Amino acid sequence: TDRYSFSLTTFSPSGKLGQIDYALTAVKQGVTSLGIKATNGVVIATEKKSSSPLAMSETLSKVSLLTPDIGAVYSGMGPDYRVLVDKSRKVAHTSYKRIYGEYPPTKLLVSEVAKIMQEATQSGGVRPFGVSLLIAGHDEFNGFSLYQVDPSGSYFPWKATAIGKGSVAAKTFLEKRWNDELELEDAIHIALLTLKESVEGEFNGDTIELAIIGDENPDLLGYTGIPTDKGPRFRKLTSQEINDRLEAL
Amino acid sequence: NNYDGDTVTFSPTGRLFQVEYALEAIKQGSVTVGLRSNTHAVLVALKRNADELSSYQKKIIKCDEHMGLSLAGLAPDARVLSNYLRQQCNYSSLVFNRKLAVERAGHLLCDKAQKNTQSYGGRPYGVGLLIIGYDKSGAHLLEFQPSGNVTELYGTAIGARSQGAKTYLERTLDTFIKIDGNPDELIKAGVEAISQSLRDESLTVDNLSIAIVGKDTPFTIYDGEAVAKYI
Amino acid sequence: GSRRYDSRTTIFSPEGRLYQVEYALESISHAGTAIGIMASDGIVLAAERKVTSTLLEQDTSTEKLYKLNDKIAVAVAGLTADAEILINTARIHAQNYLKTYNEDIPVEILVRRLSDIKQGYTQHGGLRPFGVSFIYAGYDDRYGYQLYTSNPSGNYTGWKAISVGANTSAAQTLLQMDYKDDMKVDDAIELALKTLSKTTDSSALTYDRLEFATIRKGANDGEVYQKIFKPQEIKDILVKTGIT
Amino acid sequence: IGTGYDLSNSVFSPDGRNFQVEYAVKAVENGTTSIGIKCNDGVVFAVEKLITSKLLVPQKNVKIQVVDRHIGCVYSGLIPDGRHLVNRGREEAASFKKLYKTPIPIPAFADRLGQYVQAHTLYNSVRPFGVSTIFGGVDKNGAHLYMLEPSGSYWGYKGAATGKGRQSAKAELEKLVDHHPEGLSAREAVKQAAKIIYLAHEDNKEKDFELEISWCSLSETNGLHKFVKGDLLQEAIDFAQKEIN
Amino acid sequence: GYDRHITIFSPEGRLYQVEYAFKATNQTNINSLAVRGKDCTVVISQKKVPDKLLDPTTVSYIFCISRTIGMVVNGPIPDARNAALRAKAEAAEFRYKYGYDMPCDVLAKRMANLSQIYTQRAYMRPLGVILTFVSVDEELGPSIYKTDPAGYYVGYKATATGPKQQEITTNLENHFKKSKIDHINEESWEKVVEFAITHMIDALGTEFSKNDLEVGVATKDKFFTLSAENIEERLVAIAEQ
Amino acid sequence: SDPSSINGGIVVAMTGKDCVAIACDLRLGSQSLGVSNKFEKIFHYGHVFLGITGLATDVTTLNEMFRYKTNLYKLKEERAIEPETFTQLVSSSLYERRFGPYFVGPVVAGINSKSGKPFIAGFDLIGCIDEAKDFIVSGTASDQLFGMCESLYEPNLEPEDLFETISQALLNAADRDALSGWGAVVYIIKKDEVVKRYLKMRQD
Amino acid sequence: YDRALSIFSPDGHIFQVEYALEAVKRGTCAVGVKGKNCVVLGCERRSTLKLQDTRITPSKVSKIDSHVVLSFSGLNADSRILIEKARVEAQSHRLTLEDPVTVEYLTRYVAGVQQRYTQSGGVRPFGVSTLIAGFDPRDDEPKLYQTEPSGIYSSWSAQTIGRNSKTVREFLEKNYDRKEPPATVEECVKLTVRSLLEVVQTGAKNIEITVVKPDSDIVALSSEEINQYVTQIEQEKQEQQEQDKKKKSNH
Amino acid sequence: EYDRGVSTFSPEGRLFQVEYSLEAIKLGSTAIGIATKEGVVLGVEKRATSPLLESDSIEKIVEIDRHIGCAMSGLTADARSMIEHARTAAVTHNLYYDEDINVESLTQSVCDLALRFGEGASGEERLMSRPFGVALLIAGHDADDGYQLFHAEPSGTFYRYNAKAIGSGSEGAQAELLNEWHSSLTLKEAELLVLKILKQVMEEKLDENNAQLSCITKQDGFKIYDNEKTAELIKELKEKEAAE
Repeated sequence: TDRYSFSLTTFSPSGKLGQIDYALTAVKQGVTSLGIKATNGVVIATEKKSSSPLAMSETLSKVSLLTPDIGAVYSGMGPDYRVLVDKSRKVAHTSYKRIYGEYPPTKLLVSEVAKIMQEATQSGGVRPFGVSLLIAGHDEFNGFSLYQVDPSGSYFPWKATAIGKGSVAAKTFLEKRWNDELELEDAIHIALLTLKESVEGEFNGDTIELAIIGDENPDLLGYTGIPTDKGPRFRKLTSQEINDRLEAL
Repeated sequence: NNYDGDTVTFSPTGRLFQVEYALEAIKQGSVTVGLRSNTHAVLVALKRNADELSSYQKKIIKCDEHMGLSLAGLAPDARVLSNYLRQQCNYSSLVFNRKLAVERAGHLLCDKAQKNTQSYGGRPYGVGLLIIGYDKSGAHLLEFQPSGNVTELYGTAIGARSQGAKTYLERTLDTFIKIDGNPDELIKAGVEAISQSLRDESLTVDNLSIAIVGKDTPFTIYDGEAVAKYI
Repeated sequence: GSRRYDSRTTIFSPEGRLYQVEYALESISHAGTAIGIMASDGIVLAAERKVTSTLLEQDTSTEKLYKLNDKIAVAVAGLTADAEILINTARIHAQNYLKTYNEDIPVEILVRRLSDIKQGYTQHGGLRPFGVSFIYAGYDDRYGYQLYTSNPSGNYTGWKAISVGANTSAAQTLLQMDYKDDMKVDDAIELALKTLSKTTDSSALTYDRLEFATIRKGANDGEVYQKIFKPQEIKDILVKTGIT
Repeated sequence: IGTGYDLSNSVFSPDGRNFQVEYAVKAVENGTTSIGIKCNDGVVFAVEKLITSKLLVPQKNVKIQVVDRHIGCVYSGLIPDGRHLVNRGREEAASFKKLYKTPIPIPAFADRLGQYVQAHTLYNSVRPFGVSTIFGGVDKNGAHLYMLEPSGSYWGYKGAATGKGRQSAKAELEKLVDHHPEGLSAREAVKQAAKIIYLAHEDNKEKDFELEISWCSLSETNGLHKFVKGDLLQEAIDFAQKEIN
Repeated sequence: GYDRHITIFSPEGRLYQVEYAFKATNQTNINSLAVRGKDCTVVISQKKVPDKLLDPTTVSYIFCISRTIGMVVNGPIPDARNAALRAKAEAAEFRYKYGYDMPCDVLAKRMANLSQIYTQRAYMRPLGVILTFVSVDEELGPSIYKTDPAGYYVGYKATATGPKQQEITTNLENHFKKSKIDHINEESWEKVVEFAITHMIDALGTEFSKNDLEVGVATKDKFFTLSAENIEERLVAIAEQ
Repeated sequence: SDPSSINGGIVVAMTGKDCVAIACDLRLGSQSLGVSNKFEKIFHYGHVFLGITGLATDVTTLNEMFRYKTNLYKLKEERAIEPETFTQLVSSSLYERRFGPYFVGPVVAGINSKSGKPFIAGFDLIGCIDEAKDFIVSGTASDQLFGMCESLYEPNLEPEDLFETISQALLNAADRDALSGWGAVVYIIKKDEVVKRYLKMRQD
Repeated sequence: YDRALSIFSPDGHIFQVEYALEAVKRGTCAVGVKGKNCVVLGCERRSTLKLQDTRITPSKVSKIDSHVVLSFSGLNADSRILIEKARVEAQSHRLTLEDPVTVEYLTRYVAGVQQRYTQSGGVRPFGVSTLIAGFDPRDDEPKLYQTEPSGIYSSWSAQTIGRNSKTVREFLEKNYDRKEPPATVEECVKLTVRSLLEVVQTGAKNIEITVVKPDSDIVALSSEEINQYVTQIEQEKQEQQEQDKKKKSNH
Repeated sequence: EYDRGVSTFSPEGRLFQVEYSLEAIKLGSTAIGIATKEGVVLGVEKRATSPLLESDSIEKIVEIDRHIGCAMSGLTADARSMIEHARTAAVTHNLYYDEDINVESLTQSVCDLALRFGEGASGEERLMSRPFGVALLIAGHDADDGYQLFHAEPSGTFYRYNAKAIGSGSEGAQAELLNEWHSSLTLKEAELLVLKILKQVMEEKLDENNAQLSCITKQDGFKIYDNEKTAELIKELKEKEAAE
């Protein structure tokens, strides 16, 4: 069985933990992903890639819904993203939703996912997660809000940011295109456009996944007749929709 | 290299080296010779003291009123097994009204030794026991290896310089089985046998320890003035 | 085997010294400055962030000032991830003491408790230590203001003015030179920005790399109010002391 | 690159092979030879049991132990470790018989022991098995026969062998299904189980041996695992002596 | 120092150990080819019998998991029986607690997590097997989900596995590039098996016998494997092609 | 006897337009004997007001329980908790000890800072959220309270109409009940300003 | 975690004990001298570190009982953990077996805390050496003991542990009589101050003096007391020098 | 050789850690023991390291119970854990059968505790991580065999000795014993016989502030002798060697 009860994340002699740095290496191999926080939405975009063209990417989720207000997008390992999306869903409901009756604020859920990162540097027999997530979301008290969770286990709030293999180019392009006021239609127009200087394969709506956490929908709620509840502010855009807006760049 | 300090790792020559090293624990122990017939089994043990003022180390351990074990390995390791044999002897009597069979008692023994040779931090027991006993199948002599392998024998020996005793018994094999109803002689043929393992160690009233089991005798250990009529 | 692969983080060296403890303090010098100055009317806590960017939001980042309880705040130096685990343990430990004795936790008690958890990992279990060092700004009725630094080893020693994190040597000596016991919070603010101006690892002492907070006795009704300043009030006070 | 790949067994060497588990096969080679003929009627096991000296007692020691009441399990390699794999399935079968109230199928049993021997190759805290077992019997799905490598791999078989004389045994069973294309009863098959052990004692012609033969057959013992003994056995021995002369 | 012997990250950000699992899924040397029909899903595999003594019936690599979901395994047969066992246990467990039969989508995710967890603890060896799960869903149509030793999975139009799989993948690629549809069109399932065998005869450069094949088909609500007698019948229909 | 009538206690709560008011008595008895005429049953975490009736000791236990939970809410998310969010936490804490529960009956009363709506809610022993926009009454003179409160009350009241109604409602049940009365405190909770007004009333 | 981190060595030691003894050397020195009616435990407080508020700071001497005090040298993070277990056992003794602890029980207990950790895995021994002194209750004889990282204890009539231990102890051997201790409490303080001013020197900030008397009197002397006594020893020292100087000329 | 485990071997084939423990017996200070038919004398060098030392708080003779004594040499903190069990065992037996425990049965029970090293093995709990490094001379008197004196090893094996020494000067001590021991010693000649051997293997002066005697006689149970009586006895050794 088990017979490991000692960490394999250890400090180096000149300081700095060796393992949390290596794990951050595996992230910059992966795909390029971005998130731009506007005044009325957050838009996130990522690029979809497959083993082969016989593999579908329409049955693979590189954007996930954690709660009806807070979505996720990654650059890094697919497998690590999978488990870390599920454990977040489970802790979102069990360590706040039952007790407080509503879904967690964006900040509050971010804070929780950061301790899971922490327990894979700390505790024996485990190695760190190898994804950096952007967790974009909306809560009633921080407005719209963008965070970047990393393998280190620390998070930083952003105004717009990039992670992946194109990260350095992306953020130099994003510096010049972030404006104080950004409308939701303008925000989509920067995010597709940034991702396009970080694509060298196919460019189609079936290879570019885009999701808005715009403003609310009373048409994906599944019911009507309670005016308290206003549906998902998260709304992933199908391939066709994204594709119209590629022809309008 | 590190195949030799890990009990969980093979060994490109197909061994484990730890059980082997553990088999060398028996060679540095003292000598004992067992021989059995169809009505009586005998253990004839050479005790061995450290210096002149030291006592002599008991080498026949009473396991029951009809079962006895004798060590020839290392003494501390033998104290874990002696209890274990006693425990399964009282459990067999208690539950099933059965004076625990000798042959089945070997099979229990195997699996206690095996499960620590499979497991890390564990070790094979360094002791190797010769186990006598009298059940309804008659008398038996078992040789228990540190391997956990048990074998059934007309007479054998283990310890230091054990090979010479095996020879005395390989010859005299067809004499003592046809001795039956005369424990006196059965005891006499093992005295001559352990005398071939000496090297000027002699046998006195403080060195010799014999224990027998019968169809008309329980378990008895002779020592002191009771082995002085069999020098 | 599993014995092979064990690091052994909880052994003494031949010198008598704990490898992981020496390294933990070493890595906290990569992390940003943190300063605390204890006045005789409050405590000023002022810290320079370990990272800044031009795309980063600089107005809700918290990686230096965190409230453990109502009347006790920390300044952070180490990795923030490490600090976040202990910060929710301290917040609990404080909140428990209030629960059972119906009085708010003394500063001495809460600080010895944090050091004991840290000590524990270097003492037993084979787990890395947390590389964090806190300066505690805190108030109690018992001795009034107390300033304290604890280290990853798990020992606390009182201070009048102290610095942990980046350029430790530079800040501490300068602090001794300007220290008087006649300072009040107005003065204590001014010296804390002035020492940071000398340790600054950038072009000038800019608002967007500062977190800044105080605990004041000039606050109303004869009771401590902890004020964690916004960056729009830091930008205001940065003109007041005349640096910019 | 690196150094090792033989210190632990939940490493994988780069080739795509294991170690330790790859080395454990050499351990089973040091054993004696043991055969199984799957007959139409049942199965007939036989095992070469070495007699080192005349110090040991003949026909009093066994490498054929019963599991359940209708399954022979007969093994080669390191004998205490092989007895631990037999011990394990006595536990397993008794639980199944409690739970589902039927004699445990041979195909069920084959899955069960397989998972356990696989299971020790997935941790570094325990040692890989260094024995191979050849087991089978008669249940109601017909006669079946299996060999289980210490690798955790098992297959169907209609003839098996393992140990030193696995080259001559494997080849002489090839001859045995090619003599008889419509198969043979278990009563005759006692006599071939003796012949090919004596031929696999020419790999051990520095030693002398006592032959144990056992059978589980539907209609010679009513589907129940027993030992072959007495007058029927002495006839199998005589056939085998003539065959090697 | 050690990092190619346990499951911690290397300087490069890669897990060499996880990389060896993909070079250990080819030791069987067996090729498989799996295609989606209109209402049927077909998987064909090679099956070899090394000796006389071995019986082919038992030699298998197509293991029935649910009662609708089969799983075709490339790579070593210990890691195949363990992977079959867990997957099977889960399939039952889902029925018990949510009261319908397991979606393939979810068993592919489910096993992906468990695969991952073995690369995420140091002691536990990950399983060197590529599992291809074939089904006909009742909500999600005909599907193929393929897991692999990382604990990744993705859906497929069609897929192939084994060592000689490069050749096979390209043949498959041409058929759907030419057609411009994501699945084979034909309602009778008998013929989707036929199409499949031809594409394997051309790709591997060989004709076949009934014993060299072992063919599994999932129709609606059931999984079966075809007997070897029936497989000869599939082989005659290639002379009618 | 009854585990929630062995020291008595009552809480009344009413809404008005743009205001709420809550009020409790100050009686702690041990059965027949009066021990104290100055034990509170209302507490305040932030600008939310939680009145707790029922067994003596569980009023106090439960006050320090929510004192613990309110601190951690405020610290993480950097605001005072809202009335509506809090009501859900009052429900869960009762339900966790589903068997052998806390033998209380709290009343949540606030005015939301994010919408400006009066909002009130109630609980039994096990705790079922009882919506209202009228008033919620709880305790051992609650049978009397439910009749008395309804009769005077006109849907919506001014901030100081509301002081005259909820004061009379509380007095008249409390002097027809034996385990209630004995000095009482009435609160008027406006937007940002709470006044605590003790009441002159019958001590006998 | 159960791995052996204490492994018998072929030198006939344990490397983790010898190394911890070394951990102790690096400490700041504590000196223990016992009178006939007092114990006096003084400790070195570093004077490198400056703007060190000491109103709130933990003393290098910690009272366990109202009459049994402990001081410590070596690692100062580890020291508080032993103090924590020792405080709890003292009040358990009062609870179940009655009566306040003896000096001898408390010492014997502390010896058992480090001893246990010496032969348990998954830990390493503490690197703290203790001087435990105080009076037994219903007696008025000074008791001064030292425990060491091994988990062994010995009583002494003066002792020193920590840095520069050899230089002090060498002094204490030659300025004390074990048959007749210092006559009074004052003489006993003046001898501990004289020892600290050897190795430690550097002002009078470093010197702390705790005096425990029988009948549960722990008093700790403030800076003004220390200073009176420091001045007398510096003058006396100067005066001697001068009278040696006259004698040399004379010869 | 191999010390990368505690249940590691050794092509020799013996416990390697146990082999290392026996050599930590020769760093103790000598304990001598003479068993006769009038009683058993246990004498010990206490050792004086300083004349600041209080030497009488250092004891190497300890009472287990009224008719059994023990002498330890080696690491006396290890002897704390083992002497503790002895005290508990002997008392347990006097509850459970209300009778004297055999010296043999007592000795034997203590061998079982030492063999409990390990990382986890056997049908029992290994609760140490390294073996004891202390040897015992369990003396005593039981009503079966009379006076008996046993040597309990850190191996876990016990031999009954007429006379044994353990310690630094063990080796040279035992040489004198082979010739000078006989069964016609009187009790008070045994006391002088201990101090004769103790003076020879002494690394200091022979005196009464670094030597202690103890007896077990039936007539007064186990009594550990006063320092005044030890002085008289040290000088009476000194009279009979000058009658030469």
